[PDB]
Amino acid sequence: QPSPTVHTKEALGFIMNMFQA
Amino acid sequence: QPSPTVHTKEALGFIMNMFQA
Amino acid sequence: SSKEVAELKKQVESAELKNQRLKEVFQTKIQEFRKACYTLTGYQIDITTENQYRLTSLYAEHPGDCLIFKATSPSGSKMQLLETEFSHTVGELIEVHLRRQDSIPAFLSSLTLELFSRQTVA
Amino acid sequence: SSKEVAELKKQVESAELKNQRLKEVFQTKIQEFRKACYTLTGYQIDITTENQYRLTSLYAEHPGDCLIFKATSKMQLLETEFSHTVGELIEVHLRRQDSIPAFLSSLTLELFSRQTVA
Repeated sequence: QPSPTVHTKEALGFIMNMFQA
Repeated sequence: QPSPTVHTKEALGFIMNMFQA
Repeated sequence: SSKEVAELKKQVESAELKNQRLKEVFQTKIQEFRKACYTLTGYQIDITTENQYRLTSLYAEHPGDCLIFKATSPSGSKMQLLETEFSHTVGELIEVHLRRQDSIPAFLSSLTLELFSRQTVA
Repeated sequence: SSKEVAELKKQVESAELKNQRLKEVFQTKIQEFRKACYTLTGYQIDITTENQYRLTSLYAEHPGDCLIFKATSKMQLLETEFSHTVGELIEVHLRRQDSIPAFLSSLTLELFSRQTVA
């Protein structure tokens, strides 16, 4: 739990939203 | 004959890569 | 102002636009694949907020009816069925195909055919 | 100013970093999504070089057996060596029932029955 860097979280926040419908 | 703008074509080169085998 | 500042603004603009096209290109092909999986297999596969997989049948009786599977680990291929309100109703199919046969494809195939037969015209 | 030049150079690096990341997490997620769709449904869904969808069953009896579906709202099954071997399934489920899901489901169960041990 290093934490993801802001560029990894932002990209994961939108990419995972596109898999939800 | 609509075309492909450069930023659009560049994203398609990585986009389709993971849709095979 | 200066040509150096200009040139850098155009690079910022250029990158923030690569963005806008990677999203929109990742946007259609993802849906293309999912809507194709839906049309072909009869299952709408969503990724939940917990990175699990929610399946809704094309022949679902009620819109909220779904199944949820979770991957046990990234470095493995096993998957497990989690309890939903709808999975409560198909205990017999789960016993035959998931427990005795250990085949998720056989389970979802049998469930698809069963739901198809139930969706009569009248 | 050097002030603005320095701030913009950092913005360019930040903008490029945001795009680079969008590439990496997409790659991992769809391969996770692809592996999940394969394990659950039993079909390998490949978008082919003609915007066609070629499907391979987990229970395919011979390497190379595949089904190809053409896209237009409705989807047409095209001719493949394996298409001919299941003319019976195509008649019941694709034409009479007008259901690709019922077709592929019946195929999976038939292939699974012949895949079993002992």
